[PDB]
Amino acid sequence: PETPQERKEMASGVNTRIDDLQMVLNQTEDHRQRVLQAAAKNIRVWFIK
Amino acid sequence: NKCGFQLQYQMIFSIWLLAFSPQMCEHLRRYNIIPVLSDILQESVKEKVTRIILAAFRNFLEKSTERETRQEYALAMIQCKVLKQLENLEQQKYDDEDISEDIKFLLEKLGESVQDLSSFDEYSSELKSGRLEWSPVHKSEKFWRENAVRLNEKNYELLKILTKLLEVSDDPQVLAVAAHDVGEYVRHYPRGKRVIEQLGGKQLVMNHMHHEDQQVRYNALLAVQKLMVHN
Repeated sequence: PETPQERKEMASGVNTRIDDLQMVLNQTEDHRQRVLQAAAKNIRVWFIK
Repeated sequence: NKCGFQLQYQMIFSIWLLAFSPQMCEHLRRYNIIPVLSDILQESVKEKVTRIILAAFRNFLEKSTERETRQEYALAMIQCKVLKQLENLEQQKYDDEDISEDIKFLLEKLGESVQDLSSFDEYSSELKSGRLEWSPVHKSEKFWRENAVRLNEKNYELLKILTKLLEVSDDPQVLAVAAHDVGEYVRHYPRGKRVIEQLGGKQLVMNHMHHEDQQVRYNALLAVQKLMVHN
């Protein structure tokens, strides 16, 4: 930041953005877990087929 | 009523005769055989039946009397996933000319129909008509690359429709498609990040990933991933 007001601006912006990134990171990793288990539920039969 | 294989070939012969005629082709839409024929083709791998259904498909798309008639038939085809089957059959090779020449013709015409549905005017018109129901424009990546800027037209009226539907759509399909298209806009047009933040699509999709329908949740997660493709 350039001034203390810009520090407040950038601090709020980074707080919001890192919170959003943490939210979507948790969500995307849980999504990988979900889709990977969805595939694994039948993949062995997929392999043999 | 699940009649026998030879009988299937015979009745597809009859519908292929009807499709040969322009006016009889126009008449038979009152039944719409294509939803039945598309899936029954999955079992009827036999050359006889597969050939005759391909010929009937060509006859539909050839002798359809109007551009709207061709669009109706082709829409039935694509929404019942005939295009991927035509690509698979094109990879396949057969005894005589007709099967492969018809598959090639059908690929040509289905591709033309897909481009037409991918028209920017069609995208705007489906947004106006509420038809956010997986028309090929939605998944045609080339269209998105070419026309993502078109969502800025009329002062972002397309995005405004999408973001109003994100809180007005009773249909989960429409809601999910709205969230997904909002995400695709950010994916394909970098400045759209702040436009979506302004319109609330950011918040709307990041919330609707907790929507009551898992399909809407999934599409909203895809859209939020688009928004988070980078900073």
